[PDB]
Amino acid sequence: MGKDTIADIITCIRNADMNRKGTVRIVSTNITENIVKILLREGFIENARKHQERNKYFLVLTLRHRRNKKGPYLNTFHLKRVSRPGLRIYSNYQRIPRILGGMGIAILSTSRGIMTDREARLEGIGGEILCYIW
Amino acid sequence: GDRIDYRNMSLISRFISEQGKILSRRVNRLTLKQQRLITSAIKQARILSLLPFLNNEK
Amino acid sequence: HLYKTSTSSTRNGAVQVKSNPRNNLISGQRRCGKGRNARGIITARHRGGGHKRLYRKIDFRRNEKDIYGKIVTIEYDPNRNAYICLIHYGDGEKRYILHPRGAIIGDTIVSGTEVPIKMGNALPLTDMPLGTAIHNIEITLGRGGQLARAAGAVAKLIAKEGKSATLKLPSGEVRLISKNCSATVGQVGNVGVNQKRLGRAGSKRWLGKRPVVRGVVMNPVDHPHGGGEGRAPIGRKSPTTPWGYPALGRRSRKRNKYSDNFIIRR
Amino acid sequence: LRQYETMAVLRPDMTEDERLTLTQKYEELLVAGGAMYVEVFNRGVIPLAYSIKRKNKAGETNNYLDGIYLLFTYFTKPESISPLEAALVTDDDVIRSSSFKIRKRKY
Amino acid sequence: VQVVVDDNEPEERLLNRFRREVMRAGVIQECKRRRFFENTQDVRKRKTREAAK
Amino acid sequence: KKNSFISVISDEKKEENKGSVEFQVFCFTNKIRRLTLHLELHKKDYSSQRGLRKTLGKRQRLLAYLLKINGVRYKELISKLNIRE
RNA sequence: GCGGUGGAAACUACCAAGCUGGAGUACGGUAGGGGCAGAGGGAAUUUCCGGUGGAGCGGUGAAAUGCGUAGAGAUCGGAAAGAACACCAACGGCGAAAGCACUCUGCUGGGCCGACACUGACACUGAGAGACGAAAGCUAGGGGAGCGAAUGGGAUUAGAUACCCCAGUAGUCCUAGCCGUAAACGAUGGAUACUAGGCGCUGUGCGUAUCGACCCGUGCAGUGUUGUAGCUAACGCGUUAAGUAUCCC
Repeated sequence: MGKDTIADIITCIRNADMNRKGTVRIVSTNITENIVKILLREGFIENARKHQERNKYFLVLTLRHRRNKKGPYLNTFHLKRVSRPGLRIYSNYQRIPRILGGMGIAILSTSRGIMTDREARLEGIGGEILCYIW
Repeated sequence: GDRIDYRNMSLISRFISEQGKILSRRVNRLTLKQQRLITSAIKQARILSLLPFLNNEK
Repeated sequence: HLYKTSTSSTRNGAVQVKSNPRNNLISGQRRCGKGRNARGIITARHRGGGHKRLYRKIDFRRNEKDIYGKIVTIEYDPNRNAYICLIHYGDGEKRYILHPRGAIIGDTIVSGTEVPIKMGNALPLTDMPLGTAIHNIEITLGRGGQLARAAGAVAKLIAKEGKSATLKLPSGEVRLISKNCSATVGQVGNVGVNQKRLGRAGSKRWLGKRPVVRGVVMNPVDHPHGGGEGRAPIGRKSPTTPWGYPALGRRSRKRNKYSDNFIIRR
Repeated sequence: LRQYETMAVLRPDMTEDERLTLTQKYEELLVAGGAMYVEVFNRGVIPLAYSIKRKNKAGETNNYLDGIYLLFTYFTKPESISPLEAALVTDDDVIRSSSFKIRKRKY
Repeated sequence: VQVVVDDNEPEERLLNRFRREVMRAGVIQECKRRRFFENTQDVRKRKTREAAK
Repeated sequence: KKNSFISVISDEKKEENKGSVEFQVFCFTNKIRRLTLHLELHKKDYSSQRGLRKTLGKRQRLLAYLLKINGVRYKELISKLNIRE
């Protein structure tokens, strides 16, 4: 099926950090490769590379965990989509969300490219809010 | 090892106990794949009266 | 109805809906009865009139033997309701025979000893496995009587019986008749054909027989019972002439007595 | 055409030579239409568990105790399978005529 | 469905205990009463489920 | 059987194998016209009705797909198999 | 907020040309009470007839109604008929649900695996709508062994127009049409992607040549688990979750 490939990556990373795994393999698409790029520039993951299973192109996604405790603290506590297919959210320059007061950011696809919460405010542009990471 | 062959009276009479009732899972040592296929060979061999339905022990 | 070709039922509109026949005939008829319930001196047993009759036809015993057939088309005959077709033996003997069930397309149809059992023609019971479906048995070795009413004409058997006697008549219980007899081996005549309802008489009842109901209608002479303001002394023996409707029982013999056995009476 | 094996549950009335003539009447039925035969296995006179068709519209003192069993492994047309079992049951012999579909090739 | 007394010798011993294992009152107490139709496939298979493991 | 599956792939023209919107529909129409002729004799059947509504529903998705690509291969198809429209 | 103009173009959408993991199909095999139709097989029950033979049988917590010396039951031989079909049956299997099991033939549906070959997203869900519906019940025509609403007796009881006993009609069975309801219950709608593990089915690959009952994998469907995290009011569920998410009713 795959109704939204932008929504299954959010589910594949969220369930992977809860049961502490090293590498996850998600589907290869240009828009999803743009989300993993602005994830490592802020520092939410290690790095991203290209891979291939059986004629199908997949993307390597290595996660990062903190120090050892009873249950080691995770990088991303919650991952959720705002612009769900069938409920498309659109915002301007003033309606841009302030996630956690500056600690967490919200990644949005703008007209100039792919900007974050701080990057879209400095350019003076808005668009479709994909998801919010914290 | 013949499961489909109903014409072998000497082999299938070892499967059937002293009674005309068909064997259980504990005896003969056969799985559910070998079963049902052998019971269909017994049910067929019974109409030909090689193996009786209600076999009298004596 | 439970089978194909459901019986047509005239919807409401004006009590009932009569009709007006129109067909043709091709020989195979003498004149049939045309004098109404009489005797030449005394009518006897009232109830019986109305025109619309005639057309008799024959063919019952069937003396032919190992001869193939080919049922041409179907056909209906007055009085008895169960078709009669017209068949067509291999040679070319114009007959009728009681229309079995699945045919019309000719089929097999054949009589004589040692023939394909199904619904052909005559076939001596002497050569019959069980006989779960016969047709019209005969009291003797030459006649063609008994249940001739193809429709519902049933009479099972008892597999294989000796002494040359079996047959399992319907409401007539079971009896013993010669085994050296033969039948159509059909035991079919359509049940839905008689399942239909008359309607409201007039142009469906009288056209076959006079009123079937009489009633007390008083008059101690006109009928053994009667009289009174309106009510009738029913139950107090009121049958037309010493009859006795409360069962009683009849048919008494000693030598040529009934050879039927079992005969349950609830 | 398909491979068939009809086992005629032969009634103890017909003898050894009378079963072999029915195998020759079998040849004039199928081979005379673009078919063939393999072989015949005669099991012998083996007694019944229950006396079937002891008497069906016959005399009171008659019991069918014994019985012979034989399977005809052949090759015939799929349309000539129904009038085959009907041509067998019409005779005063044979209790049951059951047709089987075989996938295994018998030598 | 009978019993074996195929052994010879003029012995007076019963040997009716040999068939009282397979046949017994078991095949007659499972029968001869009234069938439940649905509770025979439900209740009789529910008690054998918990007694298995 | 195998005769009805080998004739459908060689009669109509399209350079590919069984994977074609032209070969798949005549394979389904051959399964519908023989199943409706089965329902004339076996009118007492209930389980073969769900297999008739499935194959009719699978054909309606393939015929609606051919209307979206080009109307040249669609008009030459529906007139050869003799269906409505 | 609406409209218009000049731009930006990632995403959604439109158009064109594709790709393939979706879905579908073909090739070759496997299992199954899937369904419909037509046959045929065995035990038993009931009934009819005859033989033998005796006064009891049947039934209950006790009894009685009932069947018995115009002689049952029991027993043996034969016939007729209807229904369901032991064992195998299994924590089994198949089906959308309901539901479906003795054997055989004829027509027919779905699911799954495997080297692959091909299309190419042709997808998912889905108000209305259409179709299927355990049993009971209804219409017409058949059939009717047993069971058994009703109903009739015996008994129990303070009373029982119940439970229990002896009988017994509709019905239960078949064809056709109709009614469409059930703790129609896993009471957890369908479809897809992810998330610790330990034991039980069916296909297929492989394992000194498979020397063996078997050993090591890899798929479908299916139980239980002191089942973990998590979820839950709790009970409990637990990758066939009421776990984490998406699509739609």
